Amino acid sequence: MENFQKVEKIGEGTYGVVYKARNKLTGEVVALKKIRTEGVPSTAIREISLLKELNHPNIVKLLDVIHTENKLYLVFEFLHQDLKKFMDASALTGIPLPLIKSYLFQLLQGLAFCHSHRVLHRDLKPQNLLINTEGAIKLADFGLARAFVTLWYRAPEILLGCKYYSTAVDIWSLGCIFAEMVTRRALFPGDSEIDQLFRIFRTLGTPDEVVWPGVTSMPDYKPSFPKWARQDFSKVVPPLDEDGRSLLSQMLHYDPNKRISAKAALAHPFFQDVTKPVPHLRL
Ligand SMILES: O=C(Nc1c[nH]nc1-c1nc2ccccc2[nH]1)c1ccccc1
Repeated sequence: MENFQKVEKIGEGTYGVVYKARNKLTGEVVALKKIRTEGVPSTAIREISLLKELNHPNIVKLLDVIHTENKLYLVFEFLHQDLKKFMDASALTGIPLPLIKSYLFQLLQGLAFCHSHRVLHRDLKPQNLLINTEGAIKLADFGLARAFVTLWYRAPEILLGCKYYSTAVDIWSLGCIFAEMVTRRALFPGDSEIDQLFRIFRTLGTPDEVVWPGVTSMPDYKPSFPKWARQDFSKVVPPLDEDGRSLLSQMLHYDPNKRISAKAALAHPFFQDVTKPVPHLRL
């Protein structure tokens, strides 16, 4: 678009590339996202116009939606750094737990907000979680999935062929990120759909009708699925204290219906002593 001067590519999103750009008129720096050709379906337009409404302190604000020359651009407020870069930058000493807890609390609030509006993210990952110098973290790419690649944070029901998943898939994704921040290593680093699923099974044990009633008749479930035993969280996420492990385990429940909500999670004892530390980031 003419009213923007790309400064650089800051990422390769799902539905198009993201650029840091400066508005030629206002002068403000922003994050410009180019979408994707039939001319941009109507349904897409409206889904996008709704996302322009749900504003929350923990959600990257969608400033303007530009549909020019049958092209689609989303203009989002610009954030200082993504969670991924900050995580890598903290691989030596690790993110202070008080900061980890603050980031989780905020993210859960964002999801809580989105879920109450029946809007799901569906593709949460360290790359689309954004942070700023003020101690804040926000969700980006929200609602775009519906409107319109790592498998590490994908919920088991999505891997098993379930077509009408719920908001609980986001809760699962967040739990995987929560653990990653704590251990400084990906929880389930799969490299193909079956490897992802089996990595989950190996750590949490293969699901059955007991822990997940109905799992055995899901579209892609195979009874030939190996039978792995469930590992203890003390081995999976040290040095996470008990309240943390207790919370993580509920975020990682197989049955999407037993999986903790963002709402309930915010009331978990893990957040009783939550503060809002400021990060030491290099821009
Ligand atoms: O939308 C994405 N990112 C952003 C929106 N506003 N500001 C940003 C942003 N991303 C950055 C990455 C590195 C350093 C600074 C950044 N500011 C987005 C969506 C999907 C994948 C990647 C980025």
